[PDB]
Amino acid sequence: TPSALGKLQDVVNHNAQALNTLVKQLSSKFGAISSVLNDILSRLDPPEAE
Amino acid sequence: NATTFASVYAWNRKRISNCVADYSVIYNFAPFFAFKCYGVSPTKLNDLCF
Ligand SMILES: *[C@@H]1O[C@H](CO)[C@@H](O)[C@H](O)[C@H]1NC(C)=O
Repeated sequence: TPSALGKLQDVVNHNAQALNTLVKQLSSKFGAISSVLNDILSRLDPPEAE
Repeated sequence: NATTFASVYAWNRKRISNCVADYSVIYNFAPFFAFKCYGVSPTKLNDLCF
């Protein structure tokens, strides 16, 4: 059968899919000049980078 | 040091590439009037790239 174990497949997929979205949003720059903390620290001063 | 600057409605736009951006050669012309940077810091322009 192609998908008789779909329940276990749905379980192992929902965990990885939600976890990959968390890594995806790590590269998302929330209204900032850069998403990498090393890029903002290398471009702005502490009073402006905050 | 072009000795000739264009008007405000026909402003020039020089493109710079393939060279080391040594900004230390700027602070030997004369005491400036304004250096209000935006998006970056006037101090950390050395180690950055463009
Ligand atoms: C600008 O150019 C002139 C020659 O055209 C030179 O005498 C002068 O030193 C230059 N200015 C600077 C800041 O080097």
